[PDB]
Amino acid sequence: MSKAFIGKPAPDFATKAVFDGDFVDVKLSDYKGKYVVLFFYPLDFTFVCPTEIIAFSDRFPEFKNLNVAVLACSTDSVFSHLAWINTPRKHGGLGDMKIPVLADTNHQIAKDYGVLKDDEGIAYRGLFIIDPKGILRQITINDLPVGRSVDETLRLVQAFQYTDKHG
Amino acid sequence: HMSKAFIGKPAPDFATKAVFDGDFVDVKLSDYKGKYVVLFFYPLDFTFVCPTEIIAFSDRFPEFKNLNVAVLACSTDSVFSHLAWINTPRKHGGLGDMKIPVLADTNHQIAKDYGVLKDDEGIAYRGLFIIDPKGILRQITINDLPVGRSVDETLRLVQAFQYTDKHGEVC
Amino acid sequence: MSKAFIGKPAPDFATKAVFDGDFVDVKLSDYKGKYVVLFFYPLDFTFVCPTEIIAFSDRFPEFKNLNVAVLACSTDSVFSHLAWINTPRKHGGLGDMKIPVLADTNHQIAKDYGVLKDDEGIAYRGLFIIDPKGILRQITINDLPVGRSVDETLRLVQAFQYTDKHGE
Amino acid sequence: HMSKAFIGKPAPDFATKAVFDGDFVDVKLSDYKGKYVVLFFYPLDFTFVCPTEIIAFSDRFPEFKNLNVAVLACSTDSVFSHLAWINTPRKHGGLGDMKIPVLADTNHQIAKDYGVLKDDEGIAYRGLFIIDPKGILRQITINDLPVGRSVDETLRLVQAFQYTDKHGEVC
Amino acid sequence: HMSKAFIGKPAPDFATKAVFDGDFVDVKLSDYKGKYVVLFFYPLDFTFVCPTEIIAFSDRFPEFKNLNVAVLACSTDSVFSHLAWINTPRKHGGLGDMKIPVLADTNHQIAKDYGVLKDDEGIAYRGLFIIDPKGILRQITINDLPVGRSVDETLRLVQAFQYTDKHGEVC
Amino acid sequence: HMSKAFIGKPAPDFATKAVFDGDFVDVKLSDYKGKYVVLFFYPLDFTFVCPTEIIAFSDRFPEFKNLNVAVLACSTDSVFSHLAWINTPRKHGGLGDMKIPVLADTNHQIAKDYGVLKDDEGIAYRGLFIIDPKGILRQITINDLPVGRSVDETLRLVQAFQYTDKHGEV
Amino acid sequence: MSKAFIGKPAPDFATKAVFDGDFVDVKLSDYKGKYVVLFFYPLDFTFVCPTEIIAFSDRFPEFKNLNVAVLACSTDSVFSHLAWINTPRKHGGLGDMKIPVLADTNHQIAKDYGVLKDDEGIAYRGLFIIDPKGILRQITINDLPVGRSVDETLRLVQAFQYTDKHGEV
Amino acid sequence: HMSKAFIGKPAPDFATKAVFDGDFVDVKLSDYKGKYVVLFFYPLDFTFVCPTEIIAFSDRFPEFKNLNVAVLACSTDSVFSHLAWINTPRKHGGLGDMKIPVLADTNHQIAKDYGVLKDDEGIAYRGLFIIDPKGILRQITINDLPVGRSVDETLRLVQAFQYTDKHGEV
Amino acid sequence: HMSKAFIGKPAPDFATKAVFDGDFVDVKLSDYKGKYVVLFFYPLDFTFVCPTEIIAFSDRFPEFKNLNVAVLACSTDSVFSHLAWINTPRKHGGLGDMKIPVLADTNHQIAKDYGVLKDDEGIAYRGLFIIDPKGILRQITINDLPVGRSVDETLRLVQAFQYTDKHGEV
Amino acid sequence: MSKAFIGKPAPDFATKAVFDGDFVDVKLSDYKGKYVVLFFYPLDFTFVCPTEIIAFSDRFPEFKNLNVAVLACSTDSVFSHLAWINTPRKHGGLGDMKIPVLADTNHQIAKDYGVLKDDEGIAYRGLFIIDPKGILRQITINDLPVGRSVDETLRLVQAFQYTDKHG
Repeated sequence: MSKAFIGKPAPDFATKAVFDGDFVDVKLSDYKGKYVVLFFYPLDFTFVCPTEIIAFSDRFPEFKNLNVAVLACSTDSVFSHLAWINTPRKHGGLGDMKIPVLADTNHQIAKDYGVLKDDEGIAYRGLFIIDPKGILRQITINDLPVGRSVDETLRLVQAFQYTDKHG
Repeated sequence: HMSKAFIGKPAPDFATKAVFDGDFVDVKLSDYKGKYVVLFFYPLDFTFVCPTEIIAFSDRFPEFKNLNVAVLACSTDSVFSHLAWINTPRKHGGLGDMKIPVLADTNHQIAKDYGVLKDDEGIAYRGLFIIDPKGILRQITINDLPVGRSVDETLRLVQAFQYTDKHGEVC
Repeated sequence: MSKAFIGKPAPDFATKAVFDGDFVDVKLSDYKGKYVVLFFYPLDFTFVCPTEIIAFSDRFPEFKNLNVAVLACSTDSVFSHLAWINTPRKHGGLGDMKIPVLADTNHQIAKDYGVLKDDEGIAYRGLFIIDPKGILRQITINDLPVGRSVDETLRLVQAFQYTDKHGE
Repeated sequence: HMSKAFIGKPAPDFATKAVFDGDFVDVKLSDYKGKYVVLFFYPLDFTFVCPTEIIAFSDRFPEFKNLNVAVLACSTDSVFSHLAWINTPRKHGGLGDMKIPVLADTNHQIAKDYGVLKDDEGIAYRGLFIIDPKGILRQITINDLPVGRSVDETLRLVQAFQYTDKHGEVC
Repeated sequence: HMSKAFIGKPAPDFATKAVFDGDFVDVKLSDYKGKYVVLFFYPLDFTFVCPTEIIAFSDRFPEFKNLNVAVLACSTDSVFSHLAWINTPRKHGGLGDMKIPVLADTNHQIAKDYGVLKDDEGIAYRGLFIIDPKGILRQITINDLPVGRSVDETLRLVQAFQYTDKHGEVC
Repeated sequence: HMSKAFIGKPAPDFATKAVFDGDFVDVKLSDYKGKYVVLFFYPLDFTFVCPTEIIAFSDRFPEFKNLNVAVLACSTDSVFSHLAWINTPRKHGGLGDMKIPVLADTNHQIAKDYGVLKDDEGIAYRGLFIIDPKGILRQITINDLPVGRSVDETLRLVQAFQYTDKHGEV
Repeated sequence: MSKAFIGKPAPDFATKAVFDGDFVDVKLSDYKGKYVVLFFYPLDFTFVCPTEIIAFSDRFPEFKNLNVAVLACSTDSVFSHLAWINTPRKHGGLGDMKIPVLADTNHQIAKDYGVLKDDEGIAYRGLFIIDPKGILRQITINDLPVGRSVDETLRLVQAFQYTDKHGEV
Repeated sequence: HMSKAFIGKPAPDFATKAVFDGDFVDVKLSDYKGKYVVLFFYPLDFTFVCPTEIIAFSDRFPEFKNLNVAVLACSTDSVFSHLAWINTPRKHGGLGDMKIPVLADTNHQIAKDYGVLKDDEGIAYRGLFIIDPKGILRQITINDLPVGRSVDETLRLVQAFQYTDKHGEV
Repeated sequence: HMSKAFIGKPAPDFATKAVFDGDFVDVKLSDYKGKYVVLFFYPLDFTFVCPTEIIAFSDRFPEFKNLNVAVLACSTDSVFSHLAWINTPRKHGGLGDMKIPVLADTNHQIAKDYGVLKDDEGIAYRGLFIIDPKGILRQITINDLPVGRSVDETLRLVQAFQYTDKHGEV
Repeated sequence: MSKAFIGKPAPDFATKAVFDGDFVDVKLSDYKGKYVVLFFYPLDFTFVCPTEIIAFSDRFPEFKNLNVAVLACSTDSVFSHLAWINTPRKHGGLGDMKIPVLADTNHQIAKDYGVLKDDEGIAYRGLFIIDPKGILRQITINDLPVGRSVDETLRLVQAFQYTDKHG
């Protein structure tokens, strides 16, 4: 099922996303020549404040500084994404997002990356690091209750960029 | 993979979470034994197109309740997505108060079992299904996305089924 | 197994039919460029007066007005259809029919549209709306005891014709 | 799919609805144990050519009754179709009064079990079968559509079987 | 092994040795292209049962020839057996002079293809088949062993197929 | 479909009708328990070639009887065909008076079980089989159609088997 | 798995054999144009006198006169064949053999002719007659205790050669 | 062939030999019921690259012990290879004293079951897995060979899992 | 078909006839429960090359007997072949008097089970196998046909296994 | 699963090895025209002194005198090979090895030669003799507790060389 393997071309994806309040098309091949952090989350509009997701948006300047693209993804629709983005952060919404938020209503991307929780049709808290040649370098999958660190993600990305150059 | 919805056969069993009265509840088909059930699907929460079609079944639910009929809405959106759209006032394009349960089918299992899943998109077609007190499927309606359903026609069908249940065919 | 899927080309059919008191050949490809309503009924010569079938015939000018063809179908033969057509409505017959009545004695059409009641060799009360390009746009299937509405059928066909041009 | 009719083997069991004396009745093969049965098939009700062949078996049924032989007609048409054709006067190409049961095989099951179904049309070939008191198939006759059967020949075959049943072969 | 004989389908092809006019000949179904063919089976040479049934088809062959119809007898006995039986005087239970070919089906292939082989004995049932000028099977008759066939019925069937080939069905 | 005849294994069981002394009789393999059996097959009744080979086994049956040996002839022809050939005088190519049972195998079951059936013709090859008092198959002989069998050789074989049963080898 | 059928091509065979004291290659195709008698025996060096095998060698001139080849065969090796041939008949050996003695150490030939006694890896006393066209004409298989006759073998071959020319009597 | 490690499902069970406190022991996963387990993989003993990553998890084991968490290292090298590396001083590129069990997966079974085996080389990728007190897999981490793991991050994860086990989300 | 000889696994069970001390005897593996067994194969009786290799195992059998070790020779030749070769003087290439059983593997079952059958020829390669008191296969030796085995090496091996059975390694 | 059969081309192998303190590539085809002895051992760094392995290195001149290549192999890595080689023999190491020591971390070679002990991923003490044409001539497999003899190996190789020339 899962097509995500270390040292192998990262599973190709093409889907609709919300970026800068607009519906856009996002392909993996668009980021050829750059590092890519693809991260998944379970559900739009959860009761628990989406601080971990917001953290990746607020701190995106640090990733752009490193020439690194960051993509969020869930099994919710683009319409659901836009509504949550249009919900103020003080009301539990996402607010302004500086990164594209991908819709995976297909489940195809979650399936290809092996992060789909089958019985619920939601993605586990997975994070993947793809290099400029489209090769999968890192796999991170968390159970639903536990989020991810921007610091750890930056550590990983920089170490991979370093070792690409110096070994 | 395969549709399990056949006229004269037990309706595909379903068990999922739903929003009713602003709360998350568990809904099973077996909950409605002894009662007629109208199960209808819609594609997507938060669409820019007027949700008047879905709203009509909520607003006119007293007419269904008077016939002792349960009405269930269902999409592949989550229960959290449903609640947020329900909490959006109708002037803002939201659903407002819903007098019927809105089922979450993030699983896709219900849409698959009723044969209404549009595979390439993970959304349900505009399907509507009538299930009798014994859990037997009596009516299948599936519309392509652009065209909505009529409450009047749905009411005509369910009343015709209740009648013919007791007296055979009308002439 | 059923071949009828929304958004997919409608299951092709070719059979004999009674139209205007004669036996004719009817093919789906004959209706290319037009909306088509195909509806099924269980049996010729039932004791229950065939008012729902008659309604589609009587109100056919409304469908012709919208450039829509209406086809009736059962698993009875054309000979059975013709005899029922030659039976006056006074005596429970169909009378004059303004729409073709298709014969599906081999059951292939009912099977392809998923409306065959296997144990009886009769079709459930199915109705299908096919667009000018031959694409299936609507599925309706009723259990035997419940008929269909011409008004609802007109609502659906006009809504599809409209959304084909304008969107919503 | 497969014919079940074999000489010297139990005749394919059948159970279906029929028209007899203007009424809908149930007919089972087991009803005729201890008695010879002639079961014959015809293609279509309301045929354009006069149904003289079928009528002959009805008109001459007293000759079968005197030999204690039951005679059954069968087609893939419905029981409602049969009744209407029976109610059509013989002057107008109808069957008129039938002294024998006319079986409905809308299933195609009986025609299939007897291997007389013309698949591409869902109609039976002109088959005739003679079944003995023990339910054993003794004779198979199947004609292509255009050619009918003889009551005289059927009578010859049946009384020959009855005769050989207690006296052995004839010469 | 199963029957290949189906109404409206090409009659099972056959090629075997036969006795005709006191000599061994080769017979193929294709030899009779353009003509109606009656192929009939009988169980056994040299039986103590009066072979009048087989002889009737030979004695009355001129009536078939008049109609341009070929008649073929066949059993699972050899050509050598056939010839010896033919050379036995009728008054000693022989066939005597035959006016029709008597086919040998020792390897049972023909009886199997026509579905008339009584498996436990390696003999044919009293089957008779009518094949049209195009090689299409039009009629199937299979009798249990104790009851013989009628030349008159066979002539009726053949003339009816010939008649209906030209005109269709008539009153 | 498949031959059941194997040396050292129970000879394929058979039960069929036969002509013996002008009458129809039932013949079973089990009828010959405690006795040697020579079962031999031939292709066809009423051939143009004189059946001297088959007649030899009948004419010299006393030699087999003296050794307590049963001899059985068999073909795919019916019991009615056998009788008619038996009633045909030897002067006219018939079998004449037969002193051994002539088995009918219209079934083909016996010829198939002994692996002597010529499939394309539904006749047996000239097979001969020796079966001991315990029903165990001791000897297999199958000839192509043109060549017959020897009574002397058959007697040599059955006597050698009867001797070996008591004494062992040479 | 027996490939031996009357009226069908005789199972092809190719193996090592002892002929005139030396190891040779024998093939069925060598015999195209001639009748061939192939016969099997169980074992070299048995306590039972090998008169049955010896008889086919001693009387080989009668076969050669009729232009008929004779082959003996067992599952023993060509080495034990030679050793048995080099043993005087005096001491229970074969002595000089005038016919090839094939070694079927494979069991392939015994398997193909349906004469292999599986549990023991030895051949039953089978004998087979093959015509000039390679067609199998005769099958003979004896249980171990009973031998075969040269006279009967000569009768069979001559009758096949005769019928080949003239048909039946 | 196939990975058996799935979030929310029981962690792939294992029994293998390990070096613990300079001695050979038998380690079973079922032994750790009631405790959180961090299982991490490394490619090879005796690499020229400093084993600072593996050393960190041993040096900082008191932090895991205080959280009642077991830490297990694993590679496809043998226990004899492990012990020789442990007996090699850190100043000579060895591991020195280890405070955590070092599992031997010469079998490759554990690396296969956790989907971390680099097939063509018979070495494990830098995988790390968190297994709860009930044996349920809660976290999957797999790094390409060139990049190491963080004890701080590992500590963050396990504490968050322990925390939400009692309280739910923030 | 398939070899069943695996180190550390129960040795393929065998049962056949053998020539031993002027008689044909039955030999089974189970007869040797409680002692070491050396089973060795050779290609052919009556080869032109002196069987010095096979004779050595017979001549030096007292050395095996003193260690409580049974020695068995085996080829695909029959007991009658074995006997005749034993009856052949060593001066004329025979085996002469044998002090060990020579097994006959005529149906090839043993050679197949030990994976030493040269299939195209129906002969065994020069295989030698050591089986312990419990029936466990401890050693596999297979030589191509031209090269023989050493009694000294076989003695070394069996004594080493006997020793380590009680002591472990040095 | 074993590909090792007498009289058939020896299973091909290509792997990394330690030779003269360095990492080298070893292919079977490198030894075309020479006899090859390939022998397997279970484990680097065992408590039992590796005398049998050392014997094949110490006595390699005798093999080279006969134009015979000798190769040792285990499922251990090239890194632990080197470390064991760099351990003096008085401390239980291999010391100076005059023969290449192959790494079979793959298990591929051990599987191909039918010497892998599956439950442990170690090779049995197998020894194999391959001729100048690449044909397998001899199979030796010992259970773990018992070692190989250099004298026997030399006897076998010389007997094979001898019969190659004289028959």
